[PDB]
Amino acid sequence: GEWAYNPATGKFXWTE
Repeated sequence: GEWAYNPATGKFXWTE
């Protein structure tokens, strides 16, 4: 629950 970013897809998500 931190709002992480995945620079391989360009989308935000969690650490789940």
